[PDB]
Amino acid sequence: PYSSDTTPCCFAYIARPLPRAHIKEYFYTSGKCSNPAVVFVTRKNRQVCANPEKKWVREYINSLEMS
Amino acid sequence: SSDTTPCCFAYIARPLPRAHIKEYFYTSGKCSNPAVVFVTRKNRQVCANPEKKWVREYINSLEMS
Ligand SMILES: O=C(O)C1=C[C@H](O)[C@@H](OS(=O)(=O)O)[C@H](O[C@H]2[C@H](O)[C@@H](NS(=O)(=O)O)[C@@H](O)O[C@@H]2CO)O1
Repeated sequence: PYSSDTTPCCFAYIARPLPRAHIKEYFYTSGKCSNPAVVFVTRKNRQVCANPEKKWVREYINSLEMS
Repeated sequence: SSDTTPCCFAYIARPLPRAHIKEYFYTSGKCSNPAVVFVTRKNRQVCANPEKKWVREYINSLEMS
């Protein structure tokens, strides 16, 4: 069983690092999705898909978990 | 694009009340499961199976405007 409401998934990854200071939150997309992914929420409240295997992505996450 | 896309992994079991649905759309073909999304006046996005009869009827209804 699972939510019958839509769930966000990512089908593309932002090619380069987003400005760290423009990011306030992050979350991993559901494991139900075909692609693993990190979604960064910017201070303008935009949601950007990123590759969790990328070094900058992991560092941003580590940083965010400290703030 | 690197923006998120809504996908469906389960279909609502029973027919939603027709009265509170304002529109509908089909989830992206990129999603693994085919699906119709009914958007309620409270903006909930409910997943439904396109093959279901009530689903097709609701769609036809929304198409007749
Ligand atoms: O973040 C949440 O509070 C959250 C609530 C809902 O239970 C789920 O939202 S969803 O139906 O839109 O996906 C989701 O819960 C879980 C996911 O189910 C997990 N994915 S799974 O494939 O292992 O099931 C994963 O993404 O973690 C979240 C939060 O614990 O999100």
